[PDB]
Amino acid sequence: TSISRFGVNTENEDHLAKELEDLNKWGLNIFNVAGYSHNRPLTCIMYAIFQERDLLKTFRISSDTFITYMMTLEDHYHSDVAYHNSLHAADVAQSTHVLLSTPALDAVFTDLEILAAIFAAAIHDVDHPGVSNQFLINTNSELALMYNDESVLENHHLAVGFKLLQEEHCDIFMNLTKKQRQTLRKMVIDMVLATDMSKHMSLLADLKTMVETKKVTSSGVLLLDNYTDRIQVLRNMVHCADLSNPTKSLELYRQWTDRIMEEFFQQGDKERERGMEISPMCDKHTASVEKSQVGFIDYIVHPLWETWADLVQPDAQDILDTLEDNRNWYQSMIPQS
Ligand SMILES: COc1ccc(C2=NN(C3CCCCCC3)C(=O)[C@@H]3CC=CC[C@H]23)cc1OCCCCOc1ccc(-c2nnn[nH]2)cc1
Ligand SMILES: [Mg+2]
Ligand SMILES: [Zn+2]
Repeated sequence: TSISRFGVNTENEDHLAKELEDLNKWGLNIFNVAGYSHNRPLTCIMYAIFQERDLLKTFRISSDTFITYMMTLEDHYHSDVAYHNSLHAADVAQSTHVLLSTPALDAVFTDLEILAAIFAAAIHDVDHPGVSNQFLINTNSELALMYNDESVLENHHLAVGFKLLQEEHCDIFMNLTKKQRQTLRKMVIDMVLATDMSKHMSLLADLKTMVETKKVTSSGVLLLDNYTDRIQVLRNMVHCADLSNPTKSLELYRQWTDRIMEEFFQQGDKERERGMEISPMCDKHTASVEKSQVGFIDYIVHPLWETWADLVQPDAQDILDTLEDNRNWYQSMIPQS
């Protein structure tokens, strides 16, 4: 049916399989995957990642249950949102899947930790409406009321994602022990909340101390003795994945840039209509896309990736090199005097 081969029904089994040959690579093209999955990249990639990692066997999750949860999860991403839709979530899950296999980390995490990070990635933007926390707070929106102006979206994402486990044949965690569930749940909450950019400076600071204190085994594998160190590395890992667009090949990055700006400008138009001040970045009449990308990189993406790369030295060199090449491409495109 192919639904068993890929988790989704598509006449393009062959093309889809070709794209998935790069499941374990940074250079996977999730846009193509969306094309050949009848626009269900999340269900598809998660299915592929779960097969590659043996996680349905390990946690005793029937494909029925898995595919039903993922399709529901995917339907709760909004297709009319330009950036924060299932494709982005798919990208992040797949990117996290790759980061987990970094040779300096590959031995380090339990399957339950691997499960949690990848599930977190999948859920981390579900039911995103295409506007920032701040817009939500300033418009006295229902979600901001529900969450007291604090990580309003990131809280909602977790809620929706855990809530969907209760639908008919959707409980993918049924056959974990109660203790496994509790641990997984804590780890997921921590990772998804860490995706709020208001924590970025705080994760980075912590990541930096992991680097200043890094111990390695005789084989070269990072040594992370306790839960706190482990969850610190994973929460940063999921954050890196979330901020990975500029480390991908230029072709992929430019599309991510188009989409994020499309989403910002949609927000800016809603701000204009309501007579509010237009948030920075969100005014189509005045943004420099190119300079913005370079700032993004100079102040947020590169520092974070430079520190990740120190942690896993040299296992992220190629990612760092690509980011630098992409930075200089965006630089060269800035209009001059
Ligand atoms: C493909 O391009 C993106 C991808 C993602 C984003 C995001 N952005 N952000 C925020 C948005 C507020 C303003 C900038 C901070 C990042 C989210 O919260 C989003 C939700 C979660 C994770 C990242 C997402 C933004 C992307 O580019 C848009 C351009 C970003 C510009 O950023 C700058 C950063 C600092 C400087 C600066 N200059 N001097 N000192 N500091 C100048 C510019
Ligand atoms: Mg988010
Ligand atoms: Zn995200």
